[PDB]
Amino acid sequence: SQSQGIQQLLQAEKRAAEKVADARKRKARRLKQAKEEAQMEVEQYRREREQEFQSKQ
Amino acid sequence: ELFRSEEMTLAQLFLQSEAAYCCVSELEELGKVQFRDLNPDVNVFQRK
Repeated sequence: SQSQGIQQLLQAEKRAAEKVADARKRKARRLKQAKEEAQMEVEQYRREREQEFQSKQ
Repeated sequence: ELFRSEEMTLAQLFLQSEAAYCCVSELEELGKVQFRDLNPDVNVFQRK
């Protein structure tokens, strides 16, 4: 039954490798999203501070 | 009924490496099992 055990472990290892590589791909994607959102929040801050400037003026 | 050699199973065992260290230690004390080399073409540096 060892040859079957081998086949089962290889399938489990295949899935594990896929799951981890997928997590790394996700990490890269989330990082890009993080930058895009950060920039949008920065613009929101810019808008608000510009409004504060106008009020002060 | 004549005396003959004992039956042998040429059997394979899979287990986790942490468990493997302990098991080898304990199976070794048992002294009733003989392990075969599964990597005959691998030297001691390669065995790690």
